[PDB]
Amino acid sequence: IHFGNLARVRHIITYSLSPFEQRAIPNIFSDALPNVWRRFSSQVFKVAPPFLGAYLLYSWGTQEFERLKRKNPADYEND
Amino acid sequence: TYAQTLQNIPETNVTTLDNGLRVASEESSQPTCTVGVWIGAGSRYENEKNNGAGYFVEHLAFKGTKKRPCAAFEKEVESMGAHFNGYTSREQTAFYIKALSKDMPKVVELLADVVQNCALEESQIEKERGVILQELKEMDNDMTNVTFDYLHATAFQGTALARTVEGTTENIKHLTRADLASYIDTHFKAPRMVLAAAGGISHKELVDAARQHFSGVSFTYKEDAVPILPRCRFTGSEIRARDDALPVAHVALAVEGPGWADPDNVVLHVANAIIGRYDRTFGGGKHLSSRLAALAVEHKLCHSFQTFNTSYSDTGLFGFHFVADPLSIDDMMFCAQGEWMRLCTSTTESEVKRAKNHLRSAMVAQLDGTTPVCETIGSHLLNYGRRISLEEWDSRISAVDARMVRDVCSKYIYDKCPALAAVGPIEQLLDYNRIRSGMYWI
Repeated sequence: IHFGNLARVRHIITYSLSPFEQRAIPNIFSDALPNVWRRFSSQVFKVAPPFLGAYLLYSWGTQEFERLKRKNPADYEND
Repeated sequence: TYAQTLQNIPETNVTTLDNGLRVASEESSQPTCTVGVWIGAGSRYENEKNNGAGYFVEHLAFKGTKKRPCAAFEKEVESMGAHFNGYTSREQTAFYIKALSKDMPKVVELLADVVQNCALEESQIEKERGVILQELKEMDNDMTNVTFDYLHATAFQGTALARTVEGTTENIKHLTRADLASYIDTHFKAPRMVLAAAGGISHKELVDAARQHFSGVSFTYKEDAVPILPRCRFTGSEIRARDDALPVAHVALAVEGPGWADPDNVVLHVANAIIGRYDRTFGGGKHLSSRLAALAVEHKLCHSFQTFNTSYSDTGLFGFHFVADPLSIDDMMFCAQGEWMRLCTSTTESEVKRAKNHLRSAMVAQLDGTTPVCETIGSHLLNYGRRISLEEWDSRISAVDARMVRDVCSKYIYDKCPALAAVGPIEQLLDYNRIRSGMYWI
């Protein structure tokens, strides 16, 4: 029992139509996509950064490791 | 025998005046009577800018005419003991009088004087404007009508029928002597009117007195033609006016109706006769024959509920309405939809047999007096184009059987997206989706 004791609500009217009188995926270009982009923009500069900043650290550590495996001719110039 | 008492009911005389008006009446041995004009006008015929006029007009129809102003008009009627009443719906308006048959003619005169020469005194309007404005506030507190309005508002959303008979607040605040005048001059016309009457009146003495005050003739062919209205589109949808501050909740649910002319309406009625109605003051209580009523009682599901088949020229609304407490809305609705499903899938001969008798008794009671008869004549013509006698109705009702009730209800209810309106503390009633699925599988 949870429907009926939820909240004291007053003066809000809502309107909705049967699923059969409307389109499932409507206004894909006029509304859908524009917002997909909108949402994508609002976040990139929050998420992307640390992830990119990770990639770098990954690349560096990786390449440096391989580098330290290579031989330095400056150990054999003498003999 | 019942059968005979029906055949012996005098006929309803109908003759058409060269101008298009139709005069009809049923003569009885009664000293008193009811005569009136039933019109094919109303809010539906209105538009966004004049919505409410037909009502504003109703408010002035009695405040006197040109030939005899307010004081006089009122005084002249009261003094003869006649009762003057009238109304206006979405597709029908009417003004009628109750007086002794002896004054049948002086009455007819008065009527004609009202529909044809309403004063529309510039000074009266500004007063009735304040009056109507308060009537709206009083009606705004009658959940039952606030609900049916909303029901229409959405069932026919975006169309002519989605309009309230009283009209907008603005519309009433600004309508003009002109707009009102126009409405009358545009809608109140002979071909769309019916002078009906019942009591101790002679059709002749009536029709004669008719030609005398309803003489206005038409020249062009347009004036003889009744304009067909652009039809209204139904829409499975919901509108929820919530206010937990109200003590009870009101719910109305419906599918689109067939419209006056369709025969199925008889079966549809026979159907609602089965589900019927309830109200906490019915003494039958738990023994009532109506399954929904019983559950309502056994489980305290609601304060009242009613089934209805509101018809219109080209459409209609077939559904139900109930008032319940915030916490019993769901079970109530649940059970209700159950019965509709029961209609479609498992009606019994026993059920219909009864429903029929209840219906027969219903039609007969609809003609209990002169005003009610006159109201039936004024309507049958205006809607069916003629008169359907109890003798006929009965035959159409007697022919209904289970197998038939099932097919029809299925045809109009099963798996249809319904229109729903809820007002009050409706939190427990929820989701259109859910309600939509209550529309199939008993």
